[PDB]
Amino acid sequence: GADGVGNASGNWHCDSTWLGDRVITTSTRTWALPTYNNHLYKQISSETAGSTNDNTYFGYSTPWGYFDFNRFHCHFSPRDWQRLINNNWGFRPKKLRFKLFNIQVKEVTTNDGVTTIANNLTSTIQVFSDSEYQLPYVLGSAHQGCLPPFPADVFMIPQYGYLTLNNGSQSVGRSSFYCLEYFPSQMLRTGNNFEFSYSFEDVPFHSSYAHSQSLDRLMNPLIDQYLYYLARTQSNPGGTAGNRELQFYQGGPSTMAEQAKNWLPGPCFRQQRVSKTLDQNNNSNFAWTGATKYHLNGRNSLVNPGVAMATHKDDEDRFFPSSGVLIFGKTGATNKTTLENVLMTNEEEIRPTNPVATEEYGIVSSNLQAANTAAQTQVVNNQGALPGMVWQNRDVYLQGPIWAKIPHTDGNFHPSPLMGGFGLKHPPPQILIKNTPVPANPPEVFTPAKFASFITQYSTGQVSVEIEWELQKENSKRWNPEIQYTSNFEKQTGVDFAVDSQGVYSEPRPIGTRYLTRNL
Amino acid sequence: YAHSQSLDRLMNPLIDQYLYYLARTQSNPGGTAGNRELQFYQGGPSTMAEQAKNWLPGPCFRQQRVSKTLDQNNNSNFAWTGATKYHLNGRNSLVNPGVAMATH
Amino acid sequence: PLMGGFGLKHPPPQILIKNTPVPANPPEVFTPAKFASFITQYSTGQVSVEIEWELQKENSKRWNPEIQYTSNFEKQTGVDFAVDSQGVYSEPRPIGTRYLTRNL
Repeated sequence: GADGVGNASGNWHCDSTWLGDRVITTSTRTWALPTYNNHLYKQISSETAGSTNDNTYFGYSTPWGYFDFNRFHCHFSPRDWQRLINNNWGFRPKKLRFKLFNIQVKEVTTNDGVTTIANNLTSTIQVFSDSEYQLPYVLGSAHQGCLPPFPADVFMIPQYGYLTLNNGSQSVGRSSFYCLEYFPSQMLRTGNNFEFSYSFEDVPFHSSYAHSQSLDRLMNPLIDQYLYYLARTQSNPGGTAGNRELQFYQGGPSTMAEQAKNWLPGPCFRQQRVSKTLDQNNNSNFAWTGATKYHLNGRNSLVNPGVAMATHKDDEDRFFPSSGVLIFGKTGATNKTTLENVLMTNEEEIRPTNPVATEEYGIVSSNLQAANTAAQTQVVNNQGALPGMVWQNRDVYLQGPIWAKIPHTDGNFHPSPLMGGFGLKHPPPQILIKNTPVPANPPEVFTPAKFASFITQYSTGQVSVEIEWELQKENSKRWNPEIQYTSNFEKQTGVDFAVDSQGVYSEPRPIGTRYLTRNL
Repeated sequence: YAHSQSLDRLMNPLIDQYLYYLARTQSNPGGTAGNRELQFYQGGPSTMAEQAKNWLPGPCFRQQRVSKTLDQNNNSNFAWTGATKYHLNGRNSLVNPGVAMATH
Repeated sequence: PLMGGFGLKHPPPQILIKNTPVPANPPEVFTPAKFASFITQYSTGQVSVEIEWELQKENSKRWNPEIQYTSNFEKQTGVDFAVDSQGVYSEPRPIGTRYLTRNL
């Protein structure tokens, strides 16, 4: 930064600019940063609370905080989100610009029950972004602490901490320890400000479209194929006795199912089906026991949300995959709630290309039939990738994560975040912030020991983030109208996506991007 | 290089997710009778296993486990019989070493 | 405007002003909830506004005198459009613009 105490270090700019094929969404917020761990790096482990072999962990908690803006509703208003999803077949991020400014560091003293807060003008904060991706990257794990959806809210910066390898609650030899004061970081007083600019690597557009066709129906309904299939292994029964014969027909309008096809549905990893009407569910706890989960190094980790698959079948609304959806809270919901409080997203738009998450991929022959032996088949619950598969990624939601970091590995298959958004090798850097320690008066005779005695203080200020988004226009020749995301129209006690009488902003429903349709 | 983290642990241990998962399909038993209910929690420091994740472990093609202490192995010859092997044109070819997977 | 004055398609813009929130000390362990706890504060200052007005002169050939807006002339306990003993400014009457006359 440049000037001194009585000069503001940056303006409030929160806006959205729709120009041509791009949109630039700027958002500004006010934040508050406490002092974490009394300026201490501490190791954390599951030893303190026994938990279970699956939940064991080992790691470190740091005094540093961090800035999270990895949810769309940070950058989008409900109206701006509506322009996007109604008018466009896809979008991707292009550029990023981050700013801290108008920094204030308060000192707080407690005497005789009365708490006093005063400006400390000479105290600093430390801020650095990790550009080289050297620290553990905890973004993209869909935690709390992101900038709020509503510009008028004030949010508290979350604490930074990370996990590493472990054996039980202990640490193995490969466990890493990172000191974050071992990086260069800019130190800022009230006149100083912080900024950096970032540029997204090239990624495919998100698909904001739903298919208007299905794989199995891509044919011409009027015309008959020139390819035979095997219709019958017996002669047409007259009610007397079946006689062995091989009969071949041509796929045609009459029978589409038997007709030949070039393509196959996407892969599935199956999951249990749960009903929203309680009396239709089994009486037992199958949530963890009957769960679909993957086994890694003796740990069973639930598969959530998992491979993208349609949530329910054509006519069945009430069923949902046990682990196979994203679930959001309604406003004023605790960390433990019932079905009425949650907001539950479903992918019904991927039914054309994708299996239903709660049902089989297909069925496959298990044996070699003969004259005495009868044909047997087995059900395919899980299927990996086969040549000729097509699928869709999970949808992105106004409340959902924007990106996640692709791990650094020898290989990956079609990397995309299974929660949603844009897989990135070099995602937006983590921004880390801390209150610099201010010692309380030292003893006046030299002792080597650690101080532990500090002035309790916190800092506040504003942060603005600006992302440039690229749009993919809708080319469709469809005659009839599209589906659109609309407002309620009929009267109601309060406006959706607006504050109530008490001042509490709320988002009544999740909103996905897939409305406009295109051919498959 | 060896990784210093695991896929399942990539999260932030200090902070709680905004995503619910389905914790229980019955009401918390008092020792009387279970009652049907759906209960959703948030993945957090307490339960990492149930917490939502972006990624999955690599593919596997499974294989039999043999112990270096002879008395812990079964008494039989399972080396070829209990082997993991692929079938190509009527030939059974042992899968060696196979898809990369942690040994133990 | 049926109350009076100048109808404007693009009137003078609304100027909007607010005190930026200053949070009170946060709890030191992370909670997502809205703060609601702020430092009570207010701001003061000066504002100046300058308008340029255009005038239309009186061309009349009328022989006799016009009506004019005049002061009281006779003595009274206090001056009109001036403060009283207690310091309270007051406007004793409304004053319109229509005095000078012209032909119809």
